[PDB]
Amino acid sequence: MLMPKKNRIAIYELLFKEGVMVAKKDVHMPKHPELADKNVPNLHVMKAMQSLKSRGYVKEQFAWRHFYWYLTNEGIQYLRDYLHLPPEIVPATLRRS
Amino acid sequence: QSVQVFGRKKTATAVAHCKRGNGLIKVNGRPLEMIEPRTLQYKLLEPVLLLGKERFAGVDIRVRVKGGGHVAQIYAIRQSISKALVAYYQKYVDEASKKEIKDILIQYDRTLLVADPRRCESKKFGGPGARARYQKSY
Amino acid sequence: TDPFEDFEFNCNTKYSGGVTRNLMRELNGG
Amino acid sequence: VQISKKRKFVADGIFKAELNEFLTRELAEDGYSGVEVRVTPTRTEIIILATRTQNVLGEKGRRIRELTAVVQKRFGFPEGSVELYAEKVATRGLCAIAQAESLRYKLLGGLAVRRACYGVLRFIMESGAKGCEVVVSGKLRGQRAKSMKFVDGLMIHSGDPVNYYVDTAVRHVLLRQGVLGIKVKIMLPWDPTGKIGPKKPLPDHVSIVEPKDEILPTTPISEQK
RNA sequence: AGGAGUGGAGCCUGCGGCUUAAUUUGACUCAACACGGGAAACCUCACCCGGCCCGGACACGGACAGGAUUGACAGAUUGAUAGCUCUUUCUCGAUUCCGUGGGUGGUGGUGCAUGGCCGUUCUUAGUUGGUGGAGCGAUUUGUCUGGUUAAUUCCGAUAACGAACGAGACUCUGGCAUGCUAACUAGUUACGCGACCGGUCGGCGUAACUUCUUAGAGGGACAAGUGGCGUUCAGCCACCCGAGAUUGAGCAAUAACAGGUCUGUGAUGCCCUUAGAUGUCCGGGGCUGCACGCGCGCUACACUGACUGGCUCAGCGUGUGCCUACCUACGCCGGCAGGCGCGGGUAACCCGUUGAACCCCAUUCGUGAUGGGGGGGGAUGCAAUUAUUCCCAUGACGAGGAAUUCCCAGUAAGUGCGGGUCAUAAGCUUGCGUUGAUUAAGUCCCUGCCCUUUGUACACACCGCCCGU
Repeated sequence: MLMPKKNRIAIYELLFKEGVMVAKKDVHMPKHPELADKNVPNLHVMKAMQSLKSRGYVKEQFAWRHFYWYLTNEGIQYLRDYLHLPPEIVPATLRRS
Repeated sequence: QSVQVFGRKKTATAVAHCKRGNGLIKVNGRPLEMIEPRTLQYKLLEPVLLLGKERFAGVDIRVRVKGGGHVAQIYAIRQSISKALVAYYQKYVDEASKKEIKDILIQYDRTLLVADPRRCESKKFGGPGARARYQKSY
Repeated sequence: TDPFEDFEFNCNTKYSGGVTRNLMRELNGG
Repeated sequence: VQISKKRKFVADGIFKAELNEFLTRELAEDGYSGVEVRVTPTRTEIIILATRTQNVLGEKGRRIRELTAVVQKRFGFPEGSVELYAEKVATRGLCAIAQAESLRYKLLGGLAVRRACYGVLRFIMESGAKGCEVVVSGKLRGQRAKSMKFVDGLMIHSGDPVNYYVDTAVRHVLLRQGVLGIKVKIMLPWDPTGKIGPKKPLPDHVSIVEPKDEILPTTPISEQK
């Protein structure tokens, strides 16, 4: 869980600005595919993912080398509380019904 | 439109386009009796002394050849020449001596009019070749 | 729970009597 | 810009494999029946169909948007390049997963596996399927893992038509000591082709027609049209 | 009957005890060894180190918030390259710490587990109801003495009749444009030139109204033709014909093996699984270490041929990839690559008429172990090393340890072309050509499976049962 918190809040902010996000699990990569040109250690973010899935707030899923999130009303509400997001933000995935 | 019944031996196909001419024959830009191995020289010689020069003096024949192997090209060139001669000399002039020459052909070698049907056999897994299997370990 | 095939794959095991009794209970229940 | 055919066919195979494994991993609870994918110019789409139409469509659209975002973000798909179409059911030539799910979620809540086998067998042969096989592998009575296979009806295995008379689904049910793994196979009905069963008559059987009765002529009888 | 006929001689990843921690298994005699489609320092070791992060959420104890992985420089220093133990110093900003039970890193514990598909008994021809007949019944007949057939394939007899799966038909594949669907980009006779002055250049011209190799339809062959044999039925043989009078594979029973795969997989038999290390971080020694020790892998093994090239022939294997980057024309230095723009193309366009293989030898080796296989370097990747992957040298074997190996017409072998690792092939393998064959139209012997009758005190079924001291 040993990633400095600035990347944590950045990832949470981009998560809620986009909705769900993807995860590739590997230690041999130099730089993240989507998060390239930043040099973010993958192990720390992986530990953060397994911690939040063990903490019991996003339904933990191990799906064949490629991970996704599980968004729900409870998960979105908890992310809002944890990131202290303003009470005006709505995700772009629910646009126009 | 056209028959052009050609000739095939194994995978090697040779076609003899025959038309009105002087009777001389060419095989792939080349006359006949200069084959490099020159062991099947008489094999290509066969038709000319089988049917006679008196029938090979009024038709220009051009032979095109393609297909692997030294011998495989042969047994098809002569077949192509023979069948082109049958076709041309039948469609125009007469049918009695047509029967004569085709009968001479048949009694010498049936292959000169009708092609060899049998070809290669595909290989199945579990062995080196088609029917042979690998050595069983014991 | 179904007595019909319970009897069909238990009549050789330890539970032959119970499944037979249940199957006969289904057939004539009175 | 130009691309070959074999390589993109294999890439589409990759995409199909991943989407189908993910689908069979999640959607097994909500009664889906038939799922496919389709292509429009510079556009890919996924379509689903079931007896529970709006249930599979989901509530609040959570399933739709969530899984579409998943595929969009995983498979390099540009945003918006995936949508869901609509369809309808022709007939019952593909009726296995409804009863399979029924038995599965009866057993999950407490139910004997073989009672479910009885029920699924009887419903499937009431539906009109030619034959059905259910192989439950594992421990049912005792610690010997016997592959309890239950067959009913006819099953051919030999011939060119035999390529297109099989349907298969897979599931599992839970005991604490071990898992009972249920494969369900169904033979397809030639008679209810529904345009899927071959229109052509069965090869071996020379499909003959009843002759037509008529009066054998004795005196000439002539009609004017 | 016959060809390699193996192993005999140095000649695969795996391989038996295997001395050291290690050169081990996850498969064990038609069910272990090209095994997880391995060109082995690794992802091309699981057995090995230590720095590499210490997965703990969920009731709550500790100053009742600062207990620093993340910061390198000639002395500390289980690599000075780790803040890991020298009196010494440090890079985020709330989240390292210890605990009933959860999490897992699943190559290490079992397979006498199925996530499901495989392999197999088995591709030998077997298997099963219904109604009827026999029997008190378990059961039996149908499913058979006979002939025939590749076939439980038919005919025939017939207390059985009628059906089903399997066999077959069915699909594709060489024979099938001897006529029809018709592109110069692959080929298509006609069209003064070039060549000596009438005959070869594939560099050029009727946009020829496609015979070729490029293929959608359609056609053909059926034991119908004849002769013969047959209880004259099923059928069988020969002959005349025809491209073809049996081409190969594909699909392949019911039921089972106490088979393989959790090493395709986080559902699943599990004491160390309280995140103490198999990889995350390092790759050293070797499955390249030696003795019958199980493994087709062994090209070639000499005057049939080894040399040098005068030489003349379709692989119809295929070869430019959303987070892809690995396929030398035009000129030259060179034994390979190396290139300087530069491999013509996302392909029948570009490799191309893909000149690869026994051959008229283009100096030599006329009978012998010989001309016959035959230790330093210049350069793909982080590292040539027990030459993994080019240059000069110091050249057993006799048709070969006793050898549960395949094969009956384009077939055994030779040889060649490629695809699996692709950083450049594979000592195997998978497809395809070329050269191309001698015995056969038979039989149960010695090998296996199957059937009938028969015996049985066996039923876990002879690896049985069982008697006696």
